[PDB]
Amino acid sequence: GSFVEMVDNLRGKSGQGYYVEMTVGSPPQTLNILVDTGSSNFAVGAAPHPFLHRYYQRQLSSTYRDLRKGVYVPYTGKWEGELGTDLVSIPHGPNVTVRANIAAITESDKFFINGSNWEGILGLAYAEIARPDDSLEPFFDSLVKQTHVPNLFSLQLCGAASVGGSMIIGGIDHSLYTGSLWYTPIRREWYYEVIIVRVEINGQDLKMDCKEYNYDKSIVDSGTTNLRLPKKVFEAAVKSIKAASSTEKFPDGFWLGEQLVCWWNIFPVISLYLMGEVTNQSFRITILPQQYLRPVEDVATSDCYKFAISQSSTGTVMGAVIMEGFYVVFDRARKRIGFAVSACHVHDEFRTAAVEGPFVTLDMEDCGYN
Ligand SMILES: C[C@@]1(c2cc(NC(=O)c3cnc(OCF)cn3)ccc2F)C[C@@H](C(F)(F)F)SC(N)=N1
Repeated sequence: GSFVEMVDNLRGKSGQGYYVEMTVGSPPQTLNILVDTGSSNFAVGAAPHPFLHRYYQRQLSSTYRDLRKGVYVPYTGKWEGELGTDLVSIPHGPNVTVRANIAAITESDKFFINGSNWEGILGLAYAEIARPDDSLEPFFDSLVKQTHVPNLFSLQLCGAASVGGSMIIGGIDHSLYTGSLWYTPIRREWYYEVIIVRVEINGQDLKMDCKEYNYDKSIVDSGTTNLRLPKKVFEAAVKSIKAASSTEKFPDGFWLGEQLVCWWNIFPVISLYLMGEVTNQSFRITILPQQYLRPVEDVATSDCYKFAISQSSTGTVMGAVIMEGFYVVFDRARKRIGFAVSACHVHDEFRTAAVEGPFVTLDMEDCGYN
């Protein structure tokens, strides 16, 4: 209900993600760690990459144990490291110390951000996508196995430049949201996979076969900035967003994220309906242009914004563009994810982000890709 010591334990800069302070080893080494519900490894800088403020020094730790195994993790950047275990704690988190797997990062490319204040990543998703395989127990799994911390965590990510928010570990803080929580099932415990059953732009249904909304999956990912949509869905959404915002024209490159525009009510709300807890029942989460038109503050050659909805080949990714609207409860114990209106979300006098239900939606199981 109330975890005041964990409130406001997240920091970041716009476009660089949200991080939490952790300690690794004995005596404790303080590191800032990106909170990532889209991956499953605890991986920290362990060598003096010039972009890093701090890094894990295994030689200074008496509780370090070598697993004598390496791991190589390419993405569409990359990183490589050495697997071990050590004692891990979260200063503005529950009062516990856990022995966790750590990938000591020894080489990387396009992974760390030049100018950011974090030097590792906390993968909070499930073992099935852990590298090199599902035998490497993710951090949160170790946390639950070794303590009486309940098997859930919740995230309030606050946008718009410093950002902040809260990671409530083992519970929910009711001051972080307004109205009620609405829950969608976690379809499979790998990513935080969910099913989208309907899409509306300013209340107008896109009218697509709902399978296309989830081709080939839909996930909830704090480690991605954009709302990413499958190519066909993105196509249809931009078309509809263009129509709704017709009073001004804009170049095609802007909608494709290939150029910024410099200059809210011009733009429509976007609603995703998610599978509910009950047969034939759904609910709707709604975001504003405040969430999906993101300011780009680092423009030396210019008040510019990037269109932060983009096309994807890996499915829908509900990134920061979605999560900044909402308090999001990752209720692992019950295989579900709760959304509520965030008490910190950016909005105006006319429109607010919303979570509403129940709605009647048939054939919701058919929306999943197999
Ligand atoms: C592990 C990986 C990854 C994420 C990031 N994330 C950011 O830099 C970032 C920036 N801003 C954000 O919000 C706005 F503030 C959020 N997150 C960086 C490196 C990285 F490796 C992999 C990423 C993937 F796309 F390569 F798969 S996605 C993914 N889920 N995890």
